[PDB]
Amino acid sequence: MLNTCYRILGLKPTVIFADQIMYTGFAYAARSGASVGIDDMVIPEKKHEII
Amino acid sequence: SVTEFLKPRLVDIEQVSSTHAKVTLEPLERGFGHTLGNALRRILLSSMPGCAVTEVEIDGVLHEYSTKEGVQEDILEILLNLKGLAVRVQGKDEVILTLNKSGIGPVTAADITHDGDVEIVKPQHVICHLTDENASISMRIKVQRGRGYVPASTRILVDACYSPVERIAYNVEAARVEQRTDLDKLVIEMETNGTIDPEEAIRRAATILAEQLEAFVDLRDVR
Amino acid sequence: VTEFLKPRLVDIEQVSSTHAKVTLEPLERGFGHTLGNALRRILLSSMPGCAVTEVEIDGVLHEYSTKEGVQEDILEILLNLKGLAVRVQGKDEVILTLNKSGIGPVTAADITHDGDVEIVKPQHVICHLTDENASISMRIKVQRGRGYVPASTRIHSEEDERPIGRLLVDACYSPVERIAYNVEAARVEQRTDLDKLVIEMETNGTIDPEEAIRRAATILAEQLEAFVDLRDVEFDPILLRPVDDLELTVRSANCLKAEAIHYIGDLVQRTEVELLKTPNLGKKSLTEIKDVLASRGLSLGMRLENWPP
Amino acid sequence: GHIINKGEAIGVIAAQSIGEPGTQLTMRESSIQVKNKGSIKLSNVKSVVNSSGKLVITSRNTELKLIDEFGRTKESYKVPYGAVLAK
Amino acid sequence: ARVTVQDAVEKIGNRFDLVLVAARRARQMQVGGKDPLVPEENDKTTVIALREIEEGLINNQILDVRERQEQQEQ
Amino acid sequence: LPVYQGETTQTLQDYLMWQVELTPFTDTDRAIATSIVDAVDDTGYLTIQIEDIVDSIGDDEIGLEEVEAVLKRIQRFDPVGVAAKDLRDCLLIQLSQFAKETPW
Amino acid sequence: EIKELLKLGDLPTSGQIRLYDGRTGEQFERPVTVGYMYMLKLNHLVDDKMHARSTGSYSLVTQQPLGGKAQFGGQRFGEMEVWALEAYGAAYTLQEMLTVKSDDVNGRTKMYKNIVDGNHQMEPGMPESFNVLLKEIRSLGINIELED
Amino acid sequence: KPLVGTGMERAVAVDSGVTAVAKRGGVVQYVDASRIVIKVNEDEMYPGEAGIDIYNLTKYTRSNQNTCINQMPCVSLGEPVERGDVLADGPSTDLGELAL
Amino acid sequence: SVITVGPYLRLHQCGLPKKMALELFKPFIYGKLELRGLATTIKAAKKMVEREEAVVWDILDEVIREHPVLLNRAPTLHRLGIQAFEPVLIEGKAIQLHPLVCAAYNADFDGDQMAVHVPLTLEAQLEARALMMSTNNILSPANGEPIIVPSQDVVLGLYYMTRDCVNAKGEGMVLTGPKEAERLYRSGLASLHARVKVRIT
Amino acid sequence: RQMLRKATIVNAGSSDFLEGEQVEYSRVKIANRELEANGKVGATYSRDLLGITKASLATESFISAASFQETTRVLTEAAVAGKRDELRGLKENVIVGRLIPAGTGYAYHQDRMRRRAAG
Repeated sequence: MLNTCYRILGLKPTVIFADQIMYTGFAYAARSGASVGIDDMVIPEKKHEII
Repeated sequence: SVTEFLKPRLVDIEQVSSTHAKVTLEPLERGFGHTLGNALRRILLSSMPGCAVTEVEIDGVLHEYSTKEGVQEDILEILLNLKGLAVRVQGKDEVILTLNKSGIGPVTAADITHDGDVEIVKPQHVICHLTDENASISMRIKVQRGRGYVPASTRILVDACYSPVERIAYNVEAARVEQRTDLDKLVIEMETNGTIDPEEAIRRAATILAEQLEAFVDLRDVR
Repeated sequence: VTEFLKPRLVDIEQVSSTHAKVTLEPLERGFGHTLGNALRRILLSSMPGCAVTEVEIDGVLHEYSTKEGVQEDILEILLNLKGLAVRVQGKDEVILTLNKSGIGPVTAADITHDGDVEIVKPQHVICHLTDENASISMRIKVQRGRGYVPASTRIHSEEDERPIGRLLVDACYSPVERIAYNVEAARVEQRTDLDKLVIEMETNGTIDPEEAIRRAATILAEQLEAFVDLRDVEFDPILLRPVDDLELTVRSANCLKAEAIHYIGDLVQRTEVELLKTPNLGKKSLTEIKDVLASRGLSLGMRLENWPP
Repeated sequence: GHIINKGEAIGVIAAQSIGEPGTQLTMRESSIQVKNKGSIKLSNVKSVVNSSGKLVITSRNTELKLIDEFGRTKESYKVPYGAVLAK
Repeated sequence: ARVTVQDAVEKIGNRFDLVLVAARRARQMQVGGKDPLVPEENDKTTVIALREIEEGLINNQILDVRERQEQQEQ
Repeated sequence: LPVYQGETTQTLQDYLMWQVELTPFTDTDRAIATSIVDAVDDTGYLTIQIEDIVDSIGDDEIGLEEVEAVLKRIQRFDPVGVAAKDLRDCLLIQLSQFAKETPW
Repeated sequence: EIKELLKLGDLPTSGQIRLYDGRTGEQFERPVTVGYMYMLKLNHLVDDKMHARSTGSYSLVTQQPLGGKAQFGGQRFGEMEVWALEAYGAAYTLQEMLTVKSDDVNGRTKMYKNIVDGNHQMEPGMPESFNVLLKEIRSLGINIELED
Repeated sequence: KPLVGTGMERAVAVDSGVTAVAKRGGVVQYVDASRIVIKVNEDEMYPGEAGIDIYNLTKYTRSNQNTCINQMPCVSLGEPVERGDVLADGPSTDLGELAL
Repeated sequence: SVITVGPYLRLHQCGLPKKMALELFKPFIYGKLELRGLATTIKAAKKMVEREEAVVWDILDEVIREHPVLLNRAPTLHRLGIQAFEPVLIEGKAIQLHPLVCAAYNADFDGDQMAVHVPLTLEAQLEARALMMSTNNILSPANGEPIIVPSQDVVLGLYYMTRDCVNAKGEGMVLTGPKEAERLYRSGLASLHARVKVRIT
Repeated sequence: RQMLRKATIVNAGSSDFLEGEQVEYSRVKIANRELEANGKVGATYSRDLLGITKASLATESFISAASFQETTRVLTEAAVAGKRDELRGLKENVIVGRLIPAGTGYAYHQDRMRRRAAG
């Protein structure tokens, strides 16, 4: 997306685009939470049989 | 010092058009920037008086999967265009409107019958697409009074966009008064659908918040 | 508006001496969350409290040493005094005394009590002593503030003051330090379903819940009063003395008056090659004037940007 | 987005981008599999008489190439002189 | 402040003579005797000279012509 | 290590010239100035007579009044009244500087 | 066992918990797992790392400034750095880094004067280190000089 | 003190010789911010001595790393302390446990 | 100079701490004090700067405003090891580097140190603005791919906000496009809402 | 390319009865000798590549290619042969402290080179 924006539009457009994309990403990565935990990853039950 | 707070004196507002305006403030107190921005945004977005269209009754089948029969456009796009109409009622209650035009093709807001208190901000807004022949059509729309926003799934047919706003956002920057740089500078950006000045809408929302909060101080600051 | 039915205050509850729960009247939809959030942020951002500012003691000199007869060091004494909760009256900047001897526990009750100072928790610890011949005697200065202020902020205010023996501490000026809110749906039938917000706070005992809520609401009102009316769309050179007392020998005053020379600055921001364009005064008089001008301005060295009237 | 102008030092641009990715490592004739449809393209292989119904090879420089629809090739598959043409 | 410098590059092309022209213009603008043909906006001589060049009024020819005219007018 | 530390230092006379450089003046004023502050002690009063300095210039144009000027310009530099030419007046210069408000 | 221990203190066995925003008062989705980690502060603090300089004392040999914060020193420029500079084609910046901020004695004072006066003009001259190298080469039986 | 440990911190703290422990002691008589005295019982006491042990703490002394090595006491007044029990708490220690 | 994260402070900017500032530009502060008639002597300007008056900070903000600076990582392998940015005063002791530029500098926000350089001559400032600015080194000088490419939390946030489990709240909802944020912020639908019809221009 | 220089010759070609001639130098020499005056005198050359650590030292300027590997041997060879640097390389101008002939200083360098023709 950024490469095509640079190619088609120009330098200033792709720069301001990258800036707005980074702003929106910083906002949504904090509004979404994106947590981690033990039960997040799942161990397959078939592993005990394959071993 | 003890109870002295900083009040914004720089309220310069620059606007590009009559519906878009970017307002900025001066360095405020610590933590008040985001609080005030969120409060004002939620007040002006979740509950705001204004008029809007609620439902239409077009001649044909009440179901959505209808036919064109000369309209050349699906009724879904017709309702989508009808949502983008800022009708203003001076004092009257829920009222009915209708329209009738020839087969020229350009269907605008001027085709609706003119009433006493019913007004349209832009008479060039598209209501129906380009017709194919001289066939006419009746809209039979109605408008109601309300505040805020509520979809048509729960409260019936097209939608209920009583809020006379289009988009609202707020940002907070760092600023210094004389030496300390831990001051907040609020920047509001609100695109309005029409019929209400952005600064006027901000003033109305602030007055609404004040009159909703003034009962908590129990008549403070008498003198 | 359409009958926004603004809420009211009612049913103020007091769970304990430092934990309370306040309730309001039902309000319109979409108001409880924002109201609770704004009230919490204001109560946690700027609320007037009372803390300790500076402590003096005859026994010890600095805070990096100990005292014969005490168990805990001076730093622990200061950290315990920082957490001391006490409310004060109309006048601010108060100073109390604490003197006690023995081996028993020294608490906040055995302090000289004045009519304008009230302790809310006399069971605090002041680093009790261990020896019999030990006797502590100090003075605690209690002031009031609004926000957290460290010890480095109040250094510039004391340059000739603060002798050897007085140790300053950190002040918090925040008596709540913890609060929460919750919105639910109750107490309204004859009309549409409304919502009520309850606020559970845990203060330190210095300030009252109702008073704090009223203060927060008044601050919010005063702050929002500025958005109701949207509008609005010294430095000078020190050397400004007049042209007098410049020792105009013969014709220097006449040349200054004829050329409409200003007081001081305009004559300084001139070069000799450009000064020779003036009526002939002579090299001797030029050097005589340049000496007097250099005695105060380093040989006419200056290039001013602007000139205020 | 334009051609390089005069005065720029290519030698400084070069010899710096090659050694920049310093993420390398340290301390250390019968099986023929074709991908798609192709041709032989012996590329000047000396053809000699063979025992079976094929052609023998005497040159040491042999290189094949597969042609599906155009001049584009798929692989080389260099074989020794002891190769026997099966097709 | 000026974010991106592309118009002056298109006016020069060589990407190297632009710096020399902007420097020889800003030197004069800072030392005095010249007046910015572009209305300033509380900016230093460097960005002013660069924007005047990107606007299409200052280059390696007009400056030399003006210097020769000023030297011959003495 | 070849230069070890070799920290070149201030030196007073060296300090006097650093402000000579950013004082504004002409070539003749900068020439006399180098002459004057050339001839100045660790204590700070000047070694040679002022009429001597005129003989060091060797210029008909140069005059005592001109010298009185460049000298006094650099006479209140850093620190206060330095290049004294026989203390009495050095004291008088430091008096000179501070406010009327102090008694006596 | 960890999950069973979370049940005795009235806590969720999964370990997740809902959190609100301290600036918008909105509930976050995807509940964030909170905990209590043992944190330790390192000696690498910012109070000693920072070091600035504009003009200080130089050395007698090669006339270079002191260096790594030793009595108000300054940082060092590198070979990879001048290579990177030449990659940009900044000849004037390089000359400034070679004469202005360097051992050039007859240039530092002049640059200071031009900056205080607001001239912004550079006079390169010649570094003293080249003269030191010439003298050290002439100290042996090898003649060396510069022509015109 | 840490909430998630291994148990080895106790041994690391008592073995590092960074604190002050009670050797051949039976009971404490006087406690001070920089002085500790212990009256040994007659069980572990041999004749020819008064029968008291003294420990002088280290208060705010410069270390090699320009840090501060300060010892805090544990007992308050008249506490029966056995042999091999800690008395003071060195830098980053809590009740004989390594806590940094 | 110590590196920190610049969430704000967009590409053509860098956070220069005011404690490290007012020292590098001291020869410019002296000049600005002599020009504005705030110090008749050099000694007076030095005394006013060593005391850190408010006018000193004002002059500093006025002069450093239109004056670029350049940063350089100590391990520099390629051309992008030295870049130029606009200095902005931050009340701290660590320079804030832009996240997207961190890819070029190869920093990882651990214990690191950054070198700063101030240009005095006009030609050096022009070379830093026209050649060494971050707003010009988009593509790489080795292969051609763009250097500025998001890989961090931004990518995860975009991937999360552009998704749909099966159908979130308000599936059948139809809008114009500017109403999406309006219905997401207050109530009506979530970001994971699918089958939403909108007119894109 | 940088590795491909210093081509040896087998035929005289009236250029030099020696070994160790650069490719560009020999090419300019043969282009100035053959087409101008005598084309029958052809100088056949053999381009033998050298390693980086070996081709680096093969420079006409004694200033450069000194700090790279060894300084003493290069200095002795330059003192024995008596060669001039003329400051053509980047490192030469770097050590001397002038504008390098690259980037913004390339115009200044070209002007200085053009000015050295007349005087």
